[PDB]
Amino acid sequence: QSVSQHNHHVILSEAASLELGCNYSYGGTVNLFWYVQYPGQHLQLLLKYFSGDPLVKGIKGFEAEFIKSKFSFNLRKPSVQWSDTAEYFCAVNARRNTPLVFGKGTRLSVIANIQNPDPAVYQLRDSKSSDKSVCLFTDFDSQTNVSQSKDSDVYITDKCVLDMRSMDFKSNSAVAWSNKSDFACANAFNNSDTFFP
Amino acid sequence: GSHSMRYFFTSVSRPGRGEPRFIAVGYVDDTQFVRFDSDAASQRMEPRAPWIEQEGPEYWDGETRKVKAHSQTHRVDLGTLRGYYNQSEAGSHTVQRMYGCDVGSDWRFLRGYHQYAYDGKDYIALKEDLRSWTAADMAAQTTKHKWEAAHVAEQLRAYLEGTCVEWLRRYLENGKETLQRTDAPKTHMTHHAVSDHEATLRCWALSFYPAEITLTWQRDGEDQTQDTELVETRPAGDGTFQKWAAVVVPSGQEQRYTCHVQHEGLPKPLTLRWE
Amino acid sequence: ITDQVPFSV
Amino acid sequence: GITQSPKYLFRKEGQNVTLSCEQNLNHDAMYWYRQDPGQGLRLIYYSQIVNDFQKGDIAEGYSVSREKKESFPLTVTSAQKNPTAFYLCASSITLSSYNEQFFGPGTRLTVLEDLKNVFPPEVAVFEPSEAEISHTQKATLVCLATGFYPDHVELSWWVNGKEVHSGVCTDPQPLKEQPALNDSRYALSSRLRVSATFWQDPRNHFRCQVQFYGLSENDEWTQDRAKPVTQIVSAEAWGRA
Amino acid sequence: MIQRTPKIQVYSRHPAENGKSNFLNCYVSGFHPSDIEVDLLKNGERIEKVEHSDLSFSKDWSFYLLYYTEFTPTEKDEYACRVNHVTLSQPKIVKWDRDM
Repeated sequence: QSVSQHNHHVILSEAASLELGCNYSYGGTVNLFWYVQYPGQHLQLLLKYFSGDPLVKGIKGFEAEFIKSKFSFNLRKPSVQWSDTAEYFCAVNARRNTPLVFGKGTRLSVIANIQNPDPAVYQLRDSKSSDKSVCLFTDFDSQTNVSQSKDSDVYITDKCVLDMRSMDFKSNSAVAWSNKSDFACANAFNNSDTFFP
Repeated sequence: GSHSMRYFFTSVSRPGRGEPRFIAVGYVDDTQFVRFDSDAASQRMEPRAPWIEQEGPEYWDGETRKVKAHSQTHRVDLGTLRGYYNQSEAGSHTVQRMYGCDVGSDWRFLRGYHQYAYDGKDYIALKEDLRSWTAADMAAQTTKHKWEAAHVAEQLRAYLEGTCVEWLRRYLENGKETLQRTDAPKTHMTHHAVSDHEATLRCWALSFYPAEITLTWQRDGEDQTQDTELVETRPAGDGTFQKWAAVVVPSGQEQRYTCHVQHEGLPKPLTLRWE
Repeated sequence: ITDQVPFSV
Repeated sequence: GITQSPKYLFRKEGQNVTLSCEQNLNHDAMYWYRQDPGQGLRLIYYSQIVNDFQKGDIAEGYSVSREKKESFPLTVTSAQKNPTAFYLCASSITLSSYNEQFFGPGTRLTVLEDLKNVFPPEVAVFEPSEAEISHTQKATLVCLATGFYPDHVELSWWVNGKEVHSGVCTDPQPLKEQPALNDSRYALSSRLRVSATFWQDPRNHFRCQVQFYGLSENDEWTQDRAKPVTQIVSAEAWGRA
Repeated sequence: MIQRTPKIQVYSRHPAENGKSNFLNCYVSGFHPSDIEVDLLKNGERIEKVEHSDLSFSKDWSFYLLYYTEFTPTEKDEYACRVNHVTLSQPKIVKWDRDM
């Protein structure tokens, strides 16, 4: 008794259609489930087939189709949001007093849409006034790669997507800092038009 | 006519001696088709009707695992109910469960039920709406509150109105040569003089199916129940049932008394008379 | 067929 | 709901640990999983009702007991030799297919050979620059936690006493301060972007809070510095006109 | 704790004829608890191979069972059913009446 989720990692642009496949090997009557695990949160039920309509609508615009003849419970969503980036688990129970069986899961990555990219590198000073500072490379396009540090004395984080929901504004950013002497924000992200103050 | 599938579960605690004795039986109308006995050597649900022999091995695996899970719940219930009633740990007690579904002559859903008993008395039972419970005493109100908060009735309603009806229709189709049959009662009467002025007229009904039958005595066309002895309908051991009704009549007036037999297998109501 | 495992009292 | 062992915990080579799991949901069925990257949830042990448990797929090296309805403790023996693992507990009303499972927060269990290299983090907040405020009319705060080991932290932003999630993104994984070393300390950064108008209000009080999971009061510390116990290190910042 | 005395019926599967194989049934019903002892006797001695049905109960939760064995009736042999239950101060013997 197994549950197969074919794609293990799906990358989609925003507003695109989502289609996560799920198949099971059990041949009798079943109940079917979809669980979602958002980053940093606990696994929670997205939707479930109790009985009735094979087209099961769920929260956040999700929908699953129980095809009994083809043993599928594919999950769909017409327009993915950025907040849908999470891991999705298919689950099927066989009504034989056996535990629920989960699939291997599908990690969904939604490429954030940057409407007005304005790439720039800023210098931010410590709030405790210790003359320590960090460099912030922000507001660049989602197709811009932030390469790792090329020196162990320099620290560069990966790109990071925040969402100001009150303003409907998503932006990328990456932080760099170093305890060296000649380290400057104009030379921090040179490993990757950009505005330099 | 109408049909029904029913499952019966009994658990009897043996304090100190081990795990409770557990017996489960399934019936379609008046016919047993499966059984489970915790004291049997197979430790598996076993067939009891020829038409259930058509099911594959995956059927008997799922049925065995589910019926064993019933006995696990009953084992814990026996401990829980002992605490609810502040009873000793050494006394033997009984848990009984019964559920199933009825269908009409058109095999459409008619009603479902799911009932629970402790020590032979009602404890809690699902109502006809399949959404609320009837608690028999104060200890069962705790169970009622627990089962209402967990929406247990919603899961049972899906089985009773759904799975229960669907497999009852399947069983009636697979065993139509025996389940959908009607064995008319073969009737006869006996005569034995009690005293010089009394005589016993016993009206017999043998080898009929289903078990539902009616035997009535009439004096001069009017029903009489004064000296009418009636025993419980009994199984013959071959799938059919037996029943008799007797009356003590004054010797010399036997031609007035008549026995009336009503059964689903009779196109006409039978009338019996001792000459 | 039987129902699934019942909830304890 | 379901409450289990802390999100982070470590063990020594040769020591057994017991992961707790409790629920007040009056559920009969409880479950233990190990979430392996690439294999999803793998069942270790499950218990359909009190006094009854059954082995899962990877029950080897593990042990459980179900003496009470509420508790389903999982013990990880020394024979289990995964250097790191993430364990998930779940419960459901019954084992019936109609009952979905409710999952606890989870617990990552690592193997820490020497407690000498355990350090709490240092937290600092970096204020937005006037160049970004004038260029984009927005203000980005950056929080930086450094010098902690192991990488068992939980960063959160607080604005005027309330935890905020909007405009917040945290590095998915910390980076190594000495990336060539196997016992290097870690650093973690996070950002909170807020409108220029909001940052320029002196009343607005910002705070970055980092929860560190280290030694417990039941542990033993024999070093010169302070005991790197589980603690919360924070750094604040206020608005500037 | 409710206790119900069993109702006992002893009878054959078919109308009895001497020299013809038949089944001797002992039907106990309406009792509680389910703990019961039932034996089929031939001329006072217990019959060895006696099978029984699977335990079930009625609407009022009272139990019922069917004990049976194959036999061939004769003119001489007397048959009976012996039932012991917690509601009986002594075992109850019910003889098979061949002409009811």
